[PDB]
Amino acid sequence: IQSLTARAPVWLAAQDTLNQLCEQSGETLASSNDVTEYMQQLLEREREAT
Amino acid sequence: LERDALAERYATLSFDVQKIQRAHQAFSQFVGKHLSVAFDTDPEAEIRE
Repeated sequence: IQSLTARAPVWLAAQDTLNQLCEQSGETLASSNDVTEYMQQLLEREREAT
Repeated sequence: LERDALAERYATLSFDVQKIQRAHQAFSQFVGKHLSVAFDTDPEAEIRE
């Protein structure tokens, strides 16, 4: 419980900003690997834009 | 003869562009597959302990 408690708000915070970040992007992020995929997509889009 | 050197320099520049592009693409792919555990702790030492 202590461990979970120590990790309780952090997880929630992790979700919270994530949601905002998930909302900041048109695509909704659902998985860590999906997050990495979106990130590398963003890198490629940035490279093409530059 | 003059344009020979121009072509050589252009070839070097084109190869450099290609190398940079290849490195960028490798890094992009890497991060796509790699960020999840990048710079994370070594399990081996922990398991030995």
